[PDB]
Amino acid sequence: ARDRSYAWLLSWLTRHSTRTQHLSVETSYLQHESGRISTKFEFIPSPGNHFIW
Amino acid sequence: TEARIVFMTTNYIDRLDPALIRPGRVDLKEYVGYCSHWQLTQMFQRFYPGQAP
Repeated sequence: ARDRSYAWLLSWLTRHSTRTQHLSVETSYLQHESGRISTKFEFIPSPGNHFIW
Repeated sequence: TEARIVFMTTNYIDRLDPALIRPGRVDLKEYVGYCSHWQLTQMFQRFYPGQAP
């Protein structure tokens, strides 16, 4: 976790996770193009062993 | 962050640095002073409902 590569790889894993069913939640605010901001629910794979293709 | 409303209050406005309160950091400054005749009338009417004006 001491390298920015960790952040980049974590983001790429969160995006490309196929249909992984061992995720964990992550709450954030997304500013819509309309001008207001609403809650954004993003799922990151929870700790464990996951398989990709 | 956008979509944010900030309310600031003070009792000595002269003690606020002008850079802190400028048109874009504080868009509206209002002076809430002592009572006026109409204000006293309204307070009396609200505290004692039913009495003659």
